[PDB]
Amino acid sequence: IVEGSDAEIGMSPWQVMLFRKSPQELLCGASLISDRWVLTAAHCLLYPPWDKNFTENDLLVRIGKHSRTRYERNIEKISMLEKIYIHPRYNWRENLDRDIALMKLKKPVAFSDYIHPVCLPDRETAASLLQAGYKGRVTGWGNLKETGQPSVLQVVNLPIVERPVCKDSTRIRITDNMFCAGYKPDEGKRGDACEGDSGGPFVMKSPFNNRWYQMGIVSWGEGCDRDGKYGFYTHVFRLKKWIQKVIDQF
Amino acid sequence: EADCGLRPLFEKKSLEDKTERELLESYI
Amino acid sequence: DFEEIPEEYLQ
Ligand SMILES: N=C(N)NCCC[C@H](NS(=O)(=O)Cc1ccccc1)C(=O)N1CCC[C@H]1C(=O)NCc1cc(Cl)ccc1CN
Ligand code: NA
Ligand code: NA
Repeated sequence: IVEGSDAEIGMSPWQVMLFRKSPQELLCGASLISDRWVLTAAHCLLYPPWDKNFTENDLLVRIGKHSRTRYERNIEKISMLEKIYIHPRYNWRENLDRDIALMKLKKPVAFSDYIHPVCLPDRETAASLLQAGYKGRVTGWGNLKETGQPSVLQVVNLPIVERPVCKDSTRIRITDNMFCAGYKPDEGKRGDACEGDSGGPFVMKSPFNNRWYQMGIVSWGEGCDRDGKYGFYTHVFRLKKWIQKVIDQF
Repeated sequence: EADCGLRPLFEKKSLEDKTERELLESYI
Repeated sequence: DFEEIPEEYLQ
């Protein structure tokens, strides 16, 4: 996260770290959506341009974390993966269209003060809150700058941007399965996701019912925090029918 | 989950975090 | 740069 701040304890109890077993290293962010299901970006698991194609046994998820590098004894919980599910129409060849994946845990995780699931949006909450200017919150342990790394989870609040502005910021084709967020050059304020924040959540707090909803997944950006560029996020609600199908089937 | 999105150390305690108000103020 | 995690999770 560029131009963010240290999270408060328990501020993002749905935060998940995707962790490689060997070598032991951070792979991505992710989020807890139930006691057995974790949501992430497809490119965290499958990205052939970079020779990335993980299997379940390659990976662990670490839940309840605050420190990036410490083993947070008696606080974090480490879970093994039963199965990865990648969206069947995930477009890794072009623009990361439908950049979404689910991971089922081998055993349910116990909730605690530090471990708690985020909500997924219904159609009405998405329609109400997915509006230009409305701010969400992005969290992760990724790099602090494009060109270093945080001691603890970082948090930044960023406004959703008008779709024509998102489109006009890039030569990449933007789809309805994406939205973009970030400040404009003339807005003064800054902030973005960066490398290592992939797969973590973009959340919004509903003013109607007080609950946090995951509207986006950290997907891609041209650099990090560049003037005139924006961060692009998977549109969770647009892909919720797939999410529901996977959970209902498996 | 019936309890989703309600943080044990914040909403469940009626405690606010230091920047959630910035989000609320943007929901015009 | 990461602290070692318990061996039980790697078995
Ligand atoms: N070589 C590296 N390790 N990073 C440099 C390339 C970064 C690339 N962005 S891009 O300008 O190449 C446009 C692009 C796009 C998606 C797919 C292919 C290309 C990009 O972004 N990608 C490629 C696949 C993973 C993905 C990513 O790094 N996502 C994290 C990320 C998310 C956000 Cl919201 C903001 C910034 C960043 C960091 N750039
Ligand atoms: Na364009
Ligand atoms: Na920018």
